Amino acid sequence: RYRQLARNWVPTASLWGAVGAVGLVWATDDWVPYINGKF
Amino acid sequence: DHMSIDDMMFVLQGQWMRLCTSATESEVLRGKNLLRNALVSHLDGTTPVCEDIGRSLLTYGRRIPLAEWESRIAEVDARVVREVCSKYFYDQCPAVAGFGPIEQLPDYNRIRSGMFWLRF
Amino acid sequence: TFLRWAAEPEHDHRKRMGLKMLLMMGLLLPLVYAMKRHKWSVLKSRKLAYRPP
Amino acid sequence: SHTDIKVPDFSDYRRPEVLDSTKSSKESSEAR
Amino acid sequence: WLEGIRKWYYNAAGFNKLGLMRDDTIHENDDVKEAIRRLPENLYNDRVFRIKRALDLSMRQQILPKEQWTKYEEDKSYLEPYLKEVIRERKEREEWAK
Amino acid sequence: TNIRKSHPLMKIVNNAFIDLPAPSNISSWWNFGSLLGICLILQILTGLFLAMHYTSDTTTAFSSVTHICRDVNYGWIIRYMHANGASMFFICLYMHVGRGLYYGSYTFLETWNIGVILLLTVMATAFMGYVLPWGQMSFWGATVITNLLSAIPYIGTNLVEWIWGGFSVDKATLTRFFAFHFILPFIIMAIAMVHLLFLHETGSNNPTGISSDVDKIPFHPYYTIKDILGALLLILALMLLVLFAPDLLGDPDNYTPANPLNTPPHIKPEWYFLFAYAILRSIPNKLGGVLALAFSILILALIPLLHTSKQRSMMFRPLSQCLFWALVADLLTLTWIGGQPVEHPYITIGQLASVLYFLLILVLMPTAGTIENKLLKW
Amino acid sequence: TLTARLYSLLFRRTSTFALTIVVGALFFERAFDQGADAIYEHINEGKLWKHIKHKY
Amino acid sequence: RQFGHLTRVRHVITYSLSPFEQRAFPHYFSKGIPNVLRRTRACILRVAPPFVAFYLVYTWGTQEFEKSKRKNPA
Ligand SMILES: CCCCCCCCCCCCCCCCCC(=O)OC[C@H](COP(=O)([O-])OCC(O)COP(=O)([O-])OC[C@@H](COC(=O)CCCCCCCCCCCCCCCCC)OC(=O)CCCCCCCCCCCCCCCCC)OC(=O)CCCCCCCCCCCCCCCCC
Ligand SMILES: CCCCC/C=C/C/C=C/CCCCCCCC(=O)O[C@H](COC(=O)CCCCCCCCCCCCCCC)COP(=O)(O)OCC[N+](C)(C)C
Ligand SMILES: CCCCCCCC/C=C/CCCCCCCC(=O)O[C@H](COC(=O)CCCCCCCCCCC)COP(=O)(O)OCCN
Ligand SMILES: CCCCCCCC/C=C/CCCCCCCC(=O)O[C@H](COC(=O)CCCCCCCCCCC)COP(=O)(O)OCCN
Ligand SMILES: CCCCCCCC/C=C\CCCCCCCC(=O)O[C@H](COC(=O)CCCCCCCCCCC)COP(=O)(O)OCCN
Ligand code: HEM
Ligand code: HEM
Ligand SMILES: CCCCCCCCCCCCO[C@@H]1O[C@H](CO)[C@@H](O[C@H]2O[C@H](CO)[C@@H](O)[C@H](O)[C@H]2O)[C@H](O)[C@H]1O
Ligand SMILES: CC1=NC2=C(COCC2)C(=O)[C@@H]1c1ccc(Oc2ccc(OC(F)(F)F)cc2)cc1
Repeated sequence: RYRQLARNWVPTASLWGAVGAVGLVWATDDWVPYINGKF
Repeated sequence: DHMSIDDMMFVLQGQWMRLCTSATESEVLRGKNLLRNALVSHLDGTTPVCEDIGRSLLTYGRRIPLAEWESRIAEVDARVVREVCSKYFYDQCPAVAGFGPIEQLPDYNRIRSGMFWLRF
Repeated sequence: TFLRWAAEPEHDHRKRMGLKMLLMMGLLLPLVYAMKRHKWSVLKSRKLAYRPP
Repeated sequence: SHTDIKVPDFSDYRRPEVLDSTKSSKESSEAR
Repeated sequence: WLEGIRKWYYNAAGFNKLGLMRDDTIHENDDVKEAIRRLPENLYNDRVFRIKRALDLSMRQQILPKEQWTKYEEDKSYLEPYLKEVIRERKEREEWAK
Repeated sequence: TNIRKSHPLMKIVNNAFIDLPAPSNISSWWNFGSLLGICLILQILTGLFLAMHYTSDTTTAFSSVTHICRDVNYGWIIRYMHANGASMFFICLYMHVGRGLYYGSYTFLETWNIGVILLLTVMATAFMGYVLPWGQMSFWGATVITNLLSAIPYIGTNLVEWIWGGFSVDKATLTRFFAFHFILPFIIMAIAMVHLLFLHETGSNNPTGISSDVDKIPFHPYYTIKDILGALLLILALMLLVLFAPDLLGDPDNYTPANPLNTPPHIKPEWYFLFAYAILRSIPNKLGGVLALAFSILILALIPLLHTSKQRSMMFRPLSQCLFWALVADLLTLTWIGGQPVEHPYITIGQLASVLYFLLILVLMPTAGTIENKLLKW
Repeated sequence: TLTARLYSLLFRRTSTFALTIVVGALFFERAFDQGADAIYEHINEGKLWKHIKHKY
Repeated sequence: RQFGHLTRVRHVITYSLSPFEQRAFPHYFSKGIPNVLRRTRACILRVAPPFVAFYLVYTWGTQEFEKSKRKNPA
């Protein structure tokens, strides 16, 4: 009940998943315009 | 205290060790004086003296004059205290008894290693 | 014989040391073992007594 | 009473030099 | 029967040979810690002793005389009541927090 | 009062190794921790000496080692020591891990996982050390094994080439492996410091598996004498090898310089990796074999969660004891298989041994724990 | 007993116990080396350079 | 935690003896040989079975490799 009535880390872990995605993609170096889109 | 047993044992053995190896003249003079006073002041009034007579004849087979005691005490010096204490204490095996919250009472082996000094 | 020596010049020295190692260990292994038993004798001998009132 | 604690028999573990309950162990102390 | 196997197993296990009871051998998690903590003076000191005894025997690589081994029939679950309740309590607090 | 108890540095050493309450009843199986420490010191010293004489150029390397053995004073004994040393280290390691499993020491989670890492780290170390002489086995061994990381899809090829620093195991790989092999033992020392730090929070387990607070004893002198005795026995063993049988645990192809044009008849790593080689070789598919090899080691990390028994130690767990020794024998078998060429019947013995291994850890010994529980009416 | 004589003479003082051990290690080193050497060189009669070197 | 507050123990008497009062090896063979036998009988049926099977799988498979490397009349 009260865990599941948590699941307030779902929108925060959404933003942390983009940090993980975008972070690995920055550290590693097409369809983002300007940045690398123009090698 | 339940937590001081080891520290106590350590300091005490350290004393025995110090007397065996290194007793000073001055402190021996002090020990002499303590025992002097003890003997004189103990034998005071009829009861202590009656006992001294009684037990003495059982133990020494006679009564030992105060003045004799004094000349045997006067004999003792630094060297004598060292020498005698070594005979009985230095590197000899003690008998040990504890009762109570003695969880910390040093292990027998540790106690026995405390009856000598590597430095001497 | 020469080809063994060529491959392992140390053959003789090593074998000498082997002997001295075996000898020292013959001494030291029962010695230290005896030291162990001595210290531990305090514990090996001990008798336990439960005495509730 | 506690006075009826007697210390168990150690005969089995003793050095032979210290077996005799009627002799000083101090004789053998230097040896041991 | 089931009980025939259980009795064989008990003797195989062999904790009885050190004069332990089953409950002495339970691995101590937090629940068990607490059950022990609720043991009355009699039962606690008894456990303290049985374990001192066993540990000292373990050291010596020795066992007791058979006469002295803990008998399958005589081994009471001294701890279960204390422990069943510690666990009932925990389960309750879990339930509650949802 | 007393220096051993106060002084910032002495306090630690006192707390760690003199006045530490140890259980009365730890067996010879608890010797291995100290012995591993010795192994580690031993390797560092012998290692340091060797490194004063060795060179990590493809051209000079094989001969620099033989130069140690011919022309450096006592260079031979040092070298053979560091090599048999490596074996003794892995014996100590596998004994140590054995005790962990049998006596349920792995319940000490932090201590345990650090330990897994120690194992991995020593593995890396010894893998790279074996390359340093630049013998036939060194070279072809290092080639086959590093190539497994090629099976990683997407990145495999690139990743292996970056490790190498070129297109094969060559000049650049050896020079970097020398570097890694030197610094890794240092990192092992720190990890080991930490390994102990966590152990000192709980104190030691014992063979009964039952808490031993009611019967602890000061470490010194009981366990000081006893560790020394153990170290003698380790030295007896080490030197038996070095002085009577220095090559017993090695492969002769490692006396033949590394030759990129002529592949040896049977390629094997050192014996202490044979069980994992054999698991790897059992799987047809190459990435399969990689993941199996990794799992044969990393599974160590899971064993804590697979514990079912209400008792900590296997002392009183007959069914579990049988299964434990089964696992041990199976690892002896996996080792035998891994030293064998890929032919009948060994291919199939290996496959079975590989199944048995994972089966025991993941299914059988969990079950046994539980069967035992029911046999005890809990 | 012999051991008694030794204890009082050598081992009681720890300074003395040490002096004993260094001096005894000295004589033990020389003795043990010489004896083990002779043991090896008799086990290996004739085969050592030092046995045949008189010829050259 | 150090000696002094490890745990709580009541009513237990420990009697022991100096090492210098005692033999290092009391009845070493007369008690020890029997004890070692006892110890081994206890474990061998748990420990030995696997190693027997190893020896067998190794015996068999080594000789199966032998046989398969020979020729047979056909
Ligand atoms: C059909 C024909 C074909 C045959 C094939 C089929 C096979 C059928 C037969 C089944 C064979 C497999 C089953 C194993 C044996 C049966 C069970 C058994 O062992 O019962 C023992 C059983 C265990 O007692 P427990 O109380 O139940 O539990 C033991 C405790 O956990 C702790 O006990 P503790 O705390 O009182 O400490 C003492 C303990 C200490 O235990 C440990 O620490 C374990 C390891 C250390 C050994 C002991 C310390 C001595 C240091 C050894 C290394 C120094 C250098 C010497 C050279 C190494 C040799 C290669 O010592 C022992 O228990 C000795 C057992 C050691 C077995 C090692 C296995 C050999 C490896 C072979 C690998 C296979 C590949 C071969 C390739 C060759 C190599 C390149 O009890 C006794 O026997 C009494 C224990 C006291 C020892 C008695 C006297 C022995 C002297 C000990 C020192 C020498 C040991 C020999 C080491 C290496 C020899 C090669
Ligand atoms: C001189 C230059 C060296 C520089 C490096 C420093 C090294 C330290 C010492 C070197 C010289 C050798 C003399 C040894 C001193 C004597 C030891 C001692 O004094 O203490 C013993 C410790 O050694 C034990 O256990 C010993 C048993 C275990 C084995 C360890 C022995 C260490 C060997 C010394 C290594 C020499 C290095 C040579 C390098 C070229 C104490 O044992 P016990 O409690 O039964 O005695 C009780 C005391 N009683 C007998 C006097 C009443
Ligand atoms: C900080 C100091 C470290 C010292 C470590 C203390 C060792 C404690 C244990 C010793 C085990 C006893 C057995 C040793 C046998 C020694 C016999 C002996 O003299 O052998 C040495 C070689 O032995 C050897 O070389 C055998 C030695 C075996 C010791 C290996 C263990 C330590 C690892 C060292 C690695 C860095 C040389 O003999 P020879 O060449 O005939 O020389 C004649 C005499 N000078
Ligand atoms: C990636 C890592 C993989 C997993 C790790 C596997 C570990 C490799 C194994 C090495 C051996 C580990 C030793 C395990 C602990 C020993 C347990 C033990 O001693 O059990 C004995 C029987 O002993 C005996 O019978 C002792 C005989 C010892 C046998 C030698 C082992 C053979 C080596 C095989 C090498 C590949 C019974 O002892 P307890 O139950 O304590 O009871 C004592 C008496 N009351
Ligand atoms: C697909 C390929 C397969 C090949 C595998 C090869 C490698 C492993 C092989 C074999 C190991 C078998 C071990 C069985 C022996 C167990 C029975 C036994 O001999 O001893 C039992 C132990 O009880 C008990 O432990 C009760 C019996 C329960 C034993 C479980 C057997 C499972 C072993 C694992 C088989 C892989 C009785 O002995 P103790 O209780 O010590 O008392 C002795 C006096 N009665
Ligand atoms: C866990 C610690 C260590 C292990 C397991 C280890 C293992 C190995 C192994 C297996 C070899 C190959 C031995 C051979 O067959 O020739 C080796 C070689 C070597 N190691 Fe280490 N080593 C360790 C620590 C060190 C350290 C700290 C150094 C130097 C600082 C070092 C320097 C060397 C050198 C120079 C060689 C080449 C000479 C030779 O082959 O013997 N080692 N090491
Ligand atoms: C360089 C390698 C290692 C060193 C130097 C080392 C050192 C030690 C030492 C000194 C101890 C305490 C003594 C003992 O109980 O044996 C110990 C205990 C322990 N180690 Fe290790 N260790 C190493 C590797 C490992 C590995 C690989 C594991 C597990 C995979 C491990 C798990 C443990 C556990 C569980 C204990 C506690 C045992 C107990 O108290 O019952 N260690 N280690
Ligand atoms: C038993 C049936 C009667 C006729 C055969 C009698 C011979 C003895 C039985 C084994 C027969 C050999 O036939 C078979 O050969 C293959 C190929 O090496 C091996 O078997 C292996 O094959 C490949 C090896 O790359 C693996 O994918 C496979 O998983 C594995 O079983 C075994 O050795 C054996 O299962
Ligand atoms: C602490 C400790 N607790 C326990 C046991 C046994 O179980 C109880 C707890 C031990 O056996 C030990 C132990 C561990 C190592 C050791 O000797 C050394 C020290 C240092 C060293 O170098 C290093 F790099 F590691 F620092 C190499 C060996 C002596 C004793």
